[PDB]
Amino acid sequence: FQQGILATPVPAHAVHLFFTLQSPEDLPAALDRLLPQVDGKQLLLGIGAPLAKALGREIPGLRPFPLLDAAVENPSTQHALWLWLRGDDRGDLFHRAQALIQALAPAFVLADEVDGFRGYEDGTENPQGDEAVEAAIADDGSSFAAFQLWKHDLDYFKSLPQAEQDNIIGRRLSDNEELDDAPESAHVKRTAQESFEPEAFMVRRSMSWADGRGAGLAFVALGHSFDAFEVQLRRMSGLEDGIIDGLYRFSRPLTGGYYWCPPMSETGVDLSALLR
Amino acid sequence: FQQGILATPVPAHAVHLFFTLQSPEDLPAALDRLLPQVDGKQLLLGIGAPLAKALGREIPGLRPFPLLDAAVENPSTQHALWLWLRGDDRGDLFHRAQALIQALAPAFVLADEVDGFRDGTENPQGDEAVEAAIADDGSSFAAFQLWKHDLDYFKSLPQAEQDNIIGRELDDAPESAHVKRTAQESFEPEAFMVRRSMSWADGRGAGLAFVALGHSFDAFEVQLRRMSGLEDGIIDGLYRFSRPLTGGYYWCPPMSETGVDLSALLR
Ligand code: HEM
Ligand code: HEM
Ligand SMILES: [Cl-]
Ligand SMILES: [Cl-]
Ligand SMILES: [Cl-]
Ligand SMILES: [Cl-]
Repeated sequence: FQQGILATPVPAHAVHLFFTLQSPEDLPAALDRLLPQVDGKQLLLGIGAPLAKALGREIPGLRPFPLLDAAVENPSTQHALWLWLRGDDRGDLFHRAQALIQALAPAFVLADEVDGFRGYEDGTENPQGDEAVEAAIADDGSSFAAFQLWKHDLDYFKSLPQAEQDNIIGRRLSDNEELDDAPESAHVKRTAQESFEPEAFMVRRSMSWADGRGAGLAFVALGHSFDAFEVQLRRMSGLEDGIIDGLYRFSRPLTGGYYWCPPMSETGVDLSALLR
Repeated sequence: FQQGILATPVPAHAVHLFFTLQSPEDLPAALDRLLPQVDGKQLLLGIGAPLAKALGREIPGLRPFPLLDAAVENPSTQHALWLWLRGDDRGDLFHRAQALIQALAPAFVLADEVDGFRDGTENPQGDEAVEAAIADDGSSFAAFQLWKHDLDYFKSLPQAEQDNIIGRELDDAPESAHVKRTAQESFEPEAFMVRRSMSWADGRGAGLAFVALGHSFDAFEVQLRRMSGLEDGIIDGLYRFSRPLTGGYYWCPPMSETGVDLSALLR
């Protein structure tokens, strides 16, 4: 598998690029320039349902980000291709991004970009070691990543008394202690990975972001399938018991996408499932 | 029905506001501040599926913007409430917009805003426009898409390729031509709709704010599915230089003698 999915420590910066396929005839030259550069460590690759649909190929486990008909909003903004750049120098990532964007034209056009950088403790409780591989990597070495750009209203959240803030997350801000008497709407009670009848463990690799769209969390959930993320999101959205996650009171996702992260061979990224 | 849906000529400016429901507990007071101001002419109202879901009510004909699993991208960014301001003075519309945004606060947060400014020979007119866009109860069902075009790429193609993408009329144009994909008479239940689109330009780019109003969503949806290649594998040429950034379905409620009629939703 692409080692960057689980490899730690996470670099301080990331650039997420999302592309729309606008000229399918030019796709081979774009892939010829892109794929030798995908090492699964500083450059990771994800494939969206539209690209598989455009090639008449059905990738097992790959589907668009779903449509949840709920009382909260989880938009589906599925794109064809996802590039995940990782590094410690922000300026170097931007120049690498620009070269990759131009390398993918005219086949692809840039549809979205998120610049991630590394007040609760998001991303703990992630599976570790062999359990992280089991949770995030399918048998063939593929992974299935859900991406949501969440926008926060910290003015409203920090205006609440600390007791209500902790009731929304489900843990104390002072020492990150779990609250057993927290309401069922508390976030960690909605996403309790052990609380789903088929356990819903996933590996989260989120980053902070801030641009003209606001500020918040670039949420990334990697699993051996999309099922873990989707059952969790459906419960958060009130589709299981009518109880909505408290997160939606001060935060909302602006984007939503499903991407198949192909396996690595010993010599590079393996797209044989998609290409002949 | 809300008369602004069909009244023509279209004023030079429109402000589309879209809201997300973040505090349902504050919804009754927010609606009490909004509804007396909705006249269906200079301020029109649309209701999204999330708002009905939050109230536990099923509005007949109302559903979220669909998820099209196609080789082109039509995102679903469904919001709870849509305000459609119409007028000739841009500054007056923005001043009204701010007042409405603040009136809906606590309950709603602003999720999206589109500043619209102004062939249509096949758009329904007169009684045919009423028939196409207005349901029996006076409701309408509006599909909204914020399309972003790359006219630099479109005008770089030879003029013949430009004309084959739109279809103009060109009888020998390929089936992928836009006017051949959207021929309202070419759908087995004819797919006539009333279009009320406007141009836009902001930090997201520039293009067309597409608005399709029908007595149900069926006309828009079968057309979009054909445009996306889901009907016969042939994709509309529009997608070669343009793509929608947003997507939403909204139920435009009827008007009573005294104002907008939300009894189906609030009872
Ligand atoms: C604005 C977006 C989000 C923020 C700020 C956020 C923040 C947090 C925080 C503070 C915790 C508690 C500490 C931890 O275990 O990480 C947590 C836990 C968790 N979150 Fe989120 N989260 C967000 C969205 C999501 C979403 C959309 C999912 C969907 C699957 C998710 C899944 C989880 C899981 C699985 C846990 C661990 C639960 C367990 O203990 O088993 N998070 N998150
Ligand atoms: C970037 C977005 C769009 C642009 C720039 C655009 C432009 C055009 C143009 C140039 C025409 C030919 C002249 C005319 O009859 O109006 C046309 C026709 C038409 N388009 Fe679009 N269009 C867009 C999106 C859509 C969408 C999304 C739909 C339906 C879901 C649609 C439905 C129609 C219909 C019904 C006609 C009537 C003429 C015919 O089909 O023969 N348009 N449009
Ligand atoms: Cl290819
Ligand atoms: Cl091996
Ligand atoms: Cl574009
Ligand atoms: Cl064709």
